[PDB]
Amino acid sequence: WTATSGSCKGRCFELQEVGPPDCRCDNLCKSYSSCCHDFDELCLKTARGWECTKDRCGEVRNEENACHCSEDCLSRGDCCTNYQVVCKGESHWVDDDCEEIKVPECPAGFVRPPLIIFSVDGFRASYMKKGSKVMPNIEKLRSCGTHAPYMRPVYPTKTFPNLYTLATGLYPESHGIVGNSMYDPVFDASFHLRGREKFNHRWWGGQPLWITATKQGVRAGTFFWSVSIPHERRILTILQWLSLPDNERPSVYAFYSEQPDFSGHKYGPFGPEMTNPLREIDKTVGQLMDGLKQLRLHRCVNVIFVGDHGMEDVTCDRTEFLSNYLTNVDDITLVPGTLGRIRAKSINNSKYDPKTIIAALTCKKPDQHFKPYMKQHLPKRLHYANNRRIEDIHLLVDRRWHVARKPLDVYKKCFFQGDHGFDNKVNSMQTVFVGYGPTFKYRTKVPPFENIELYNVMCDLLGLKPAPNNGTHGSLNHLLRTNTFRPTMPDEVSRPNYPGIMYLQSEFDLGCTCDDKVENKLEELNKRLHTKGSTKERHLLYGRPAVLYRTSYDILYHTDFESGYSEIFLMPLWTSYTISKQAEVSSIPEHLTNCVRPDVRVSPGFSQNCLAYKNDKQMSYGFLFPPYLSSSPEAKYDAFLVTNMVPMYPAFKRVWAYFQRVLVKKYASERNGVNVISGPIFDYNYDGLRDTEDEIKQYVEGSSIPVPTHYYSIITSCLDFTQPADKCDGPLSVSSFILPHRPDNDESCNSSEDESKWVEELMKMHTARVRDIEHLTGLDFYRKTSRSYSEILTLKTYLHTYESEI
Ligand SMILES: *[C@@H]1O[C@H](CO)[C@@H](O[C@@H]2O[C@H](CO)[C@@H](O[C@@H]3O[C@H](CO[C@H]4O[C@H](CO)[C@@H](O)[C@H](O[C@H]5O[C@H](CO)[C@@H](O)[C@H](O)[C@@H]5O[C@H]5O[C@H](CO)[C@@H](O)[C@H](O)[C@@H]5O)[C@@H]4O)[C@@H](O)[C@H](O[C@H]4O[C@H](CO)[C@@H](O)[C@H](O)[C@@H]4O[C@H]4O[C@H](CO)[C@@H](O)[C@H](O)[C@@H]4O)[C@@H]3O)[C@H](O)[C@H]2NC(C)=O)[C@H](O)[C@H]1NC(C)=O
Ligand SMILES: [Ca+2]
Ligand SMILES: [Ca+2]
Ligand SMILES: [Cl-]
Ligand code: NA
Ligand code: NA
Repeated sequence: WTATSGSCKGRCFELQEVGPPDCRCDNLCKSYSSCCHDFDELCLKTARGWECTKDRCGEVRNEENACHCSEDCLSRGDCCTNYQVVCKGESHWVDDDCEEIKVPECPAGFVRPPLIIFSVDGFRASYMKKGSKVMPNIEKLRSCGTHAPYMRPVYPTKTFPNLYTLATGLYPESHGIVGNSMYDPVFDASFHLRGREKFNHRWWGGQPLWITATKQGVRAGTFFWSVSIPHERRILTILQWLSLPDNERPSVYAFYSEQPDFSGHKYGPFGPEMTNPLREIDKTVGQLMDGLKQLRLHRCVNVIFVGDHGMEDVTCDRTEFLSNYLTNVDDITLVPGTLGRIRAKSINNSKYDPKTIIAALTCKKPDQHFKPYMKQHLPKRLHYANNRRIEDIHLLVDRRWHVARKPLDVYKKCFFQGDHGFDNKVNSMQTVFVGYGPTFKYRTKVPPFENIELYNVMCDLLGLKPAPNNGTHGSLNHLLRTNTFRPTMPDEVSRPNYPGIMYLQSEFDLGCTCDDKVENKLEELNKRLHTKGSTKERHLLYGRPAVLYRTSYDILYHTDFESGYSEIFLMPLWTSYTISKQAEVSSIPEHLTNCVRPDVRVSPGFSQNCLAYKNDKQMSYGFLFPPYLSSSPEAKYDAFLVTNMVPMYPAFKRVWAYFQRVLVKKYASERNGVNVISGPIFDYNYDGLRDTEDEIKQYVEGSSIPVPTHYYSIITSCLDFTQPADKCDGPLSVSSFILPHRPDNDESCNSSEDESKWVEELMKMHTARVRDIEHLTGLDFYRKTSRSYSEILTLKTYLHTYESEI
């Protein structure tokens, strides 16, 4: 119930929202069907339209008009945005040369430069270039301020998950808005685009920017707008708020546009019908900038022009139907379209089995355009599993396709030509970022970055402390002229032991054997030097990783590699080695195929044993430093040390061996040397965070050897590839992956073929940021470089995506 008999007189677009049953006059009252009876009349005036004309100049004020052109409109803060151009001989902002904004030029009473977020739905990254001829205002923002060639959205590349991640710095799994449709089994409640459930606060987690600002005494405009409020009224409203007295005036504002998404769905990303929506959004930007220039704020305000996701060509005929795969299609509920989420139609059906559904959906047709996953097996870079609203069964749909449950769903619901929601590394899903104003850099291009990083920067722009979030604060320092955030490196929590030779061979009873008892003061001193770390500067290029949790671990040095060996997990946390461009690949010699050697620096009690692998019929083992890349035949024996061994399913060994034997050297050849850090990851609760010892769900049979859920590698070389990775003077270049450690290769439909036809494709899908590995391991990398710490933070957030040129 709302008492709509109240009035909006003097309350139009009020900032504090009133509780029911009192009628509302704020920018969302329409969405709640709760506006006061006179809101349209008072607050949504339209008379005479949105532009001054010569004949209106100096007119007598008529309070009926949408906007004003009377002499008093500047003091009232309500002129039409083109007032000074038409009536006072001024230029449009778009026609002025740009000139660096070295310092804020703000009117008195302004405590800080205000921040205006101008968000555009569906605005694909390539519009900035492809549409530049029809977007002169946006083009001037882009060319004069700071811009990225694209910004990566979060998965799924849907609107509410991405707008809310912009607002919170959080992954969807953490903020709770995990799709445009959701079921929460704890609430037993459904969230839909249409309807009222979606307004309930329990869906929306984290702390969005307007709340962060409000708690720290920074006033905020209200961010969201009911769809029926025309864009011109939204701009006029922001400009009017900016004319409030100092103690009443917000410092942060948001505009939202439903275009170009609305037309992009109808016409496809590049339909000829798309020129007009782009023109219209550019005109809206022009209104804002002209309005700011009228208020003398155009060199005071920081403007962010930002998109939530792009838009791909998708038509009804490219739909896969689950009815063509599943016998039991009526026992499932599917959330359909550009992603699939499956759960049981009824929780009372004890014949529902996720394994049989996954198997019926796995590589069943040659050109199959989706791939099923249990959510914990999705690429860790998607960060898309740790929420009860995300169904266990996920379908990753190929770009340009849809999945649906039955054909009748698609013609009894062709209409549309565009859609979005695909994997966030897909080039069509990329979106835009431009920052313009005194706090951003002038005429500066910055590399692509993820939208999770923006909340921290918006907080820096407003002098706010960000709530805990998934950005890496400081990684976007290079966008900013001032207000940078100068993080310190985290303190190491555990210091390593450096064991020397402490055990005799006969103390070990590991069931291992090795043909290594075939035997010199020239070489003996030298092998002792290697074990004390004489080659460590070649193999550990960026300092040792720091361990940011309490554990007991040993540093182990060798000729060709260094490792941090966990006495708790019985294996390295990390192994580091450098492979120069000139390195040679060798084989594992016949006499050494089954060799595993006790490590006389590490007690039998803190070692793996070979007998556990012999008896575990599903589990085999691999090596972190690859025997294939040993520097010499003698050095190769170190690679078969029990402290270099890790548990590996035979199917996974196919992947790993190919990586080690073929790909590492390929990357060293291409990149002029690589440094590799590799290791296990344990994330049995799929939260993105390192598991403690009591969270481990699987061990090598009969032992205390934990089985990793994933294996990572971080491959670093010199950005200037004329310099070898081990003698690099400037910026670094990185790529990394987090491979799932699975007992089959059902993910790779072509896995019966030679590894050269499928392994690298698998690795690219599982591409990762260093930061993802840090969260997953409790390690902190690149601790000793010659680079600024914010530059290293940027490097740690990098994702190598393998997509062609945008
Ligand atoms: C991305 O960044 C984010 C933000 O930093 C990271 O998320 C944080 O990670 C922490 C660890 O997972 C987590 O800390 C926990 O907080 C618990 C209290 O939580 C509430 O309070 C906070 C603060 O205001 C609030 O933000 C939370 O919001 C979550 O939950 C509500 C629903 O109530 C949602 O609306 C909201 O969207 C959000 O959901 C997300 O997180 C929760 C977990 O909190 C998930 O369940 C959801 O799936 C979703 O992803 C909460 O309202 C606190 O109680 C926890 O402490 C337990 O464990 C510690 C171990 O140290 C132990 O000392 C405690 O005793 C306690 O154990 C007891 O409870 C156990 C479980 O019931 C039980 O097993 C034990 O036996 C004990 O009884 C813990 O400290 C923090 O809350 C989230 N924050 C957010 C916003 O998500 C995220 O990790 C980053 N991601 C990556 C990849 O880096
Ligand atoms: Ca859309
Ligand atoms: Ca975990
Ligand atoms: Cl969805
Ligand atoms: Na075995
Ligand atoms: Na396969």
